[PDB]
Amino acid sequence: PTAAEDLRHKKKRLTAMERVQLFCDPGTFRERDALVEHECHNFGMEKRKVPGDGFITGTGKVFGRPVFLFSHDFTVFGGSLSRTNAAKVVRIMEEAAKIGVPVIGFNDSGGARIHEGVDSLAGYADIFLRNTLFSGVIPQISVIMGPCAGGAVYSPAITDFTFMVETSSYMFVTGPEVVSAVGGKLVTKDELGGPHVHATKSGVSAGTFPNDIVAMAQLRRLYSYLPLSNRDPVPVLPTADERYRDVSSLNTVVPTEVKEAYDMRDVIYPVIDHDSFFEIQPQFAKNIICGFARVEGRSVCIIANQPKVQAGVLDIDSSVKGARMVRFADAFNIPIITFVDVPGFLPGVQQEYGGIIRHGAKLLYAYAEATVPKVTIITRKAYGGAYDVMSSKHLRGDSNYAWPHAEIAVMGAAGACKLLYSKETAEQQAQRIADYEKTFCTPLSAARKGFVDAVIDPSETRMRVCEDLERLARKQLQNPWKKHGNIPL
Amino acid sequence: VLVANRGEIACRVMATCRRLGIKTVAVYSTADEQAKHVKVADESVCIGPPASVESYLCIDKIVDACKKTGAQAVHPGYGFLSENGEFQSALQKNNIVFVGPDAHSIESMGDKIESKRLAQRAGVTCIPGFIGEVKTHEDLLRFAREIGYPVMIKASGGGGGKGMRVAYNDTQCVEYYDMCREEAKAAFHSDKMLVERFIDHPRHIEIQVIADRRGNTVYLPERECSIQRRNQKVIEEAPSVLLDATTRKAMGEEAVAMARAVQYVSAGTVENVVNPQKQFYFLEMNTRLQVEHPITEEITGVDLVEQMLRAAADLPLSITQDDITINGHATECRVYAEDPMKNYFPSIGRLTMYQEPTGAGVRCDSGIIEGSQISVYYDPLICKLSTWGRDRAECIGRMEKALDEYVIRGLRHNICLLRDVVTEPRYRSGSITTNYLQEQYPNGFKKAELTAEEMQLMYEVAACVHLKRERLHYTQGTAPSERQLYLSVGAGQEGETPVYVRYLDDSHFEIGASKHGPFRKMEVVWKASYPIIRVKDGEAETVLQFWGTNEVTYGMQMRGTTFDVNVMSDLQSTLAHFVPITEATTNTKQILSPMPGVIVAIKVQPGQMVVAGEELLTLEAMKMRNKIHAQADGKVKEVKVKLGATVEDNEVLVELE
Ligand SMILES: O=CCCCC[C@@H]1SC[C@@H]2NC(=O)N[C@@H]21
Repeated sequence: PTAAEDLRHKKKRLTAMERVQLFCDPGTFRERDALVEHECHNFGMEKRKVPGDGFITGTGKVFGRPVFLFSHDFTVFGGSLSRTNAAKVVRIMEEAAKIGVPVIGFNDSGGARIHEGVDSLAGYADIFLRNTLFSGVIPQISVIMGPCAGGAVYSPAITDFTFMVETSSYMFVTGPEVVSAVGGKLVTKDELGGPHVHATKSGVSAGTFPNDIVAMAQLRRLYSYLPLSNRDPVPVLPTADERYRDVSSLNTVVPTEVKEAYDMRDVIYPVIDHDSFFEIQPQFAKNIICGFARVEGRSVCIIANQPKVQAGVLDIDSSVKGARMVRFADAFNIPIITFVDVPGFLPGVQQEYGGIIRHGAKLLYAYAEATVPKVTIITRKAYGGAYDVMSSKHLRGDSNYAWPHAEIAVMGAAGACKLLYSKETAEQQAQRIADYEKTFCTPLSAARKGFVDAVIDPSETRMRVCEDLERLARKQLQNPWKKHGNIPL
Repeated sequence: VLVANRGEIACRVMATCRRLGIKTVAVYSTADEQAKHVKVADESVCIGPPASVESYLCIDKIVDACKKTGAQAVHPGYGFLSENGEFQSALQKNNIVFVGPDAHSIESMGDKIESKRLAQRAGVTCIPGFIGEVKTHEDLLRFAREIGYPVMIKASGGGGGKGMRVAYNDTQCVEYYDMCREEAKAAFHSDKMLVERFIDHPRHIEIQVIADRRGNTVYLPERECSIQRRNQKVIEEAPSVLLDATTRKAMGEEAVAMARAVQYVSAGTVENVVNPQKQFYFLEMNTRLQVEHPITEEITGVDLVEQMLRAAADLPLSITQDDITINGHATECRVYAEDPMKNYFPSIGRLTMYQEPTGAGVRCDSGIIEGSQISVYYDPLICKLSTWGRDRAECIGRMEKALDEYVIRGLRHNICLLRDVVTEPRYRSGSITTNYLQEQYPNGFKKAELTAEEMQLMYEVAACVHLKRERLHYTQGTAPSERQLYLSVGAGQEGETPVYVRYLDDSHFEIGASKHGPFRKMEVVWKASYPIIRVKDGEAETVLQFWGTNEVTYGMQMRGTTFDVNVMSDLQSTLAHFVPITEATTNTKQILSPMPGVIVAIKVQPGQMVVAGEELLTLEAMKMRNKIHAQADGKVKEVKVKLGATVEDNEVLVELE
């Protein structure tokens, strides 16, 4: 019996129920509500009632841990929401708020249902309010499998992570018809809101998958990292890997020349456990890396610069990416580990015309507000305000480390030499820049002041990180009483 | 003593001293501050920039540096400027030991010419043939019949293989002489031809020699260097199959006789060419310390390093030809960073992501430790894998097994070629030739495929690994123990093979066709997220490797080759048919610079060939030199952006057409 799904598969596409079956465990899905009708009675809609009413909501179970989910249905009315569709979603989110369980939704709606009038707006508003209230209480993940237009786009935005499917998905606020009507330009749906556009240009989508099957397979892996609720502790899984594994290849990663580049992944991979990195937003703002990883069987958060791309310089997009990652990680009590290599901020008129001052402050706010244990490692250099922003010791950092060839200075040697000698005799470059770099572009001064705990061999990083992360397991820090902060938007 | 090399041999020397209780010193270049031989040494001194000239080749630095160690002797090594006069002269200026042969023998034998003179000095069965011009076809036929050889027609003034044709009969002799005279008159202005005993099919047998400054000269057992690519050898073996004492004893005696002839001290080695009729040809003799001796040392125990350093002090050896014997045979291979399947593309500048050497009853000499890199201006050799044995089958099987346990990550290599060559039944037949490689690899290189049972075993191991890694993620006792998987390699699911699994213990399963099917109870032992995977069904034993996965596709290595097996359940299998398979853009067009900057260095030339992975140029921006390369293409048609063109802004630096 394979009835009524032949029409769907013929278009090389899967069904909502099949997606739900693929996500959860083999036999642990219990559909909650299945016999519900729209009761519209307008515009010749009194007929063609549907039992499911276009939504599939259940409970399910992943890796032995509970979950909640819902999936849109494209065959029935195009997946449009109504006064009645939104009730099921509201009930699921409320139940997942009472119990410490997350929510995952597979969006496929074609837009609002016009035949209901303003009831669709009512349902949208209720879903928006539930998302707003419960953000930071239970993790929310959203996946977009098909078209997603109109005002329905906003609820995925408030969710913590949004993923996209490559061939047959798109998302935008207004359709290309209106764009043609007002501006006069003919742009296709994919050219407007395709997965690539949101992966590279707008920065909304947190990832892209080639197929639905791969999407489910990796969504399970992502779910294996998250904590169940706000009050539950960070999960710890058994692992045969051990902190005594030898990592001596880190002694040679940093080149002896100051103008040559290297890949920061060569430093990230040895420290964490084998094959346990899940990069977030891999194709957007490549000069910074963010993602999840495990250290001795417990999930941690990774944020590191990359001198491979644009000399590892902070920017607007990198600031937004890092700020969102830090805020989410702190909201759910996940340790943060950072690797620092920054020469400063990206210079340019477009930057000031785009508001670098606002955006660069977001990362600093996220780092200063955080109360989870932090570990910082300075590999090569840290200059100016970039050193302050990237989790400096003064921002209530727990432990800070440096490598023997690091440099921590106010600015580059040339600018310091220029400002320290206004009209000093010519040729001052040769006998002053070298001396200043020798005397003050070294971690000795910063260690004398007390800004780094110790200068360590690069081969001891795994040992030190495991020791510190084990000791810091029970830190309790609290901020002054506030209704909420006022972050620079 | 101080060494002069920076490869595996240097480590070997600083290792022989262990027993000899000899403190050692090792110099290095700037790039090699993290080489193993630096830390293995007792003392280290820098020799300037790592370019070859200043590095080690800078005699002045080296000889000058030889004034602080106190060492009364200094090894000459085997590479770089080893056994050199300009160097021997300098070391005898400061009156220090050379730990090597004497000058007169070295210049008398390593010289390109007059080697034939020493050869014919006592004849020593040197190249045979009519020594003179053949002015008539009658003379050519008569001298061909004299020895009935394949003629070996070669020009008197020609060299390098030009003007040579192989004649098997008299008519072939006449026709090939007619072609040879026409070729040589145009190419080398000489019509003078010579006829010599051509070899049916060569084996390039090599005979080892050792000696001493006092006496007790000994002949070491011979070796093999038949396999050769681009005049570089790959696989070696000391006791070749075509070994008769009638020849071999005379080979050793004649090698020793030639030794005292030029009063050679530190013998290099003797070269020969051998036909199925058991001949020998002493010429192309070597005067350098060949490092293929590990094989001989495995069949003898004759520590060449110890004996030569002992002879460097004017003492006789500790061994005589009377006790030298054979305890089996050994196989040795060389591991290159040369990517064979990709047109022998060189892969350099890649530190070892992570590597582990095979150490099961085998020997490995290498200078590349974990976290080490290979520059372009050096030898791309990785390791020198040699395994002891007594029987061909025994020694080979060992190599087979030892090849699969060599984990190399971070750069390519030629291990697949070595594996395929060893596994070939032609190689295990017993005899080979010097044209063996290109004879068995006509068009490029193509690795041999898998039989049905091997692919089935790979499927079974993949299913076991999938289940073992799956059980890790589950919490407490809420974990499964049995599934039914559908494995199919390839993007089109070629050969869907249903598989079961039961996981009766930690490292035991009950693999079968499906439910209610007979079970076999194999065994797999693998640490999560690690490379090596040991699996043993009954007696058979296999070792596979685990590269990575994306939870639907598994990257597993079988017989030194990468595959991507798909492990999916019933639902995933039945649904993967209804999935779009888009084709990525195949654009052969101009390449643009991603970001603004300055071009300071260029690598490729305008309108010539380009291959994948080749660096093209280097922009420098905000104090940082990048290096955009050629992802993949055959050639280009474009106009180069000149040096110092601070324009960029996503311009067309190179245009591919
Ligand atoms: O010396 C002149 C240019 C130096 C720029 C150095 C890098 S570029 C972006 C960042 N901003 C700075 O002031 N320094 C760094």
